[PDB]
Amino acid sequence: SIQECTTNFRNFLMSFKYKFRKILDEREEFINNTTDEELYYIKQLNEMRELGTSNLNLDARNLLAYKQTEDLYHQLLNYPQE
Amino acid sequence: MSAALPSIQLPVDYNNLFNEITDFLVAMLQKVANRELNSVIIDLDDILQYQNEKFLQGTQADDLVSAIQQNANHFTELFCRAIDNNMPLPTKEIDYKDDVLDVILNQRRLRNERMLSDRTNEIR
Repeated sequence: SIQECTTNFRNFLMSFKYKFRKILDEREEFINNTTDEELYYIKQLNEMRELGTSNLNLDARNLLAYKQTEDLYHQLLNYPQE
Repeated sequence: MSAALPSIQLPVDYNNLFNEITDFLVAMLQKVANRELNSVIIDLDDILQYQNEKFLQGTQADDLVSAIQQNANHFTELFCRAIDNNMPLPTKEIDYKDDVLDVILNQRRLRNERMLSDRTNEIR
């Protein structure tokens, strides 16, 4: 659905931390409370306005870390044309 | 178009031969609907054993061995038609994540059925 994939991708870019990527990668012994707690996609969106670029290097591994984006990652590998 | 058009009365009747294919097929058919096997290998040894059981009962059946050996290209469309007409229901539950190709075909079939139902109610 168009409305389902819109709200799923909007909340993913506004509520994502580096600790989620360390869970699927079995990284529980090297977790920082000052750099992993900050949002990674927020700093990437802020740098695009300052630099003036128009391409975002979205990582597909970050969609599998979030439990709310499980169905969104499967739909991207199926038909990414839409 | 009326100078060399003969009507060769061939002894291979396709109307009566289609009924014998449905009776022969009625384990391997249940694995196709469950998305587990995409190769229905029809062995010719099973057809030879099936003709021996029908010959002892007194039923005049056609030679299925010599019919396929003479023209097996036409048997690919006749054998596949009896499978689709006698395809059982899938036992395993169909999910919306496995095989994305079937999800588009299932959504297009329901969309085409709703358009035909709305067009019939508008005329009637």
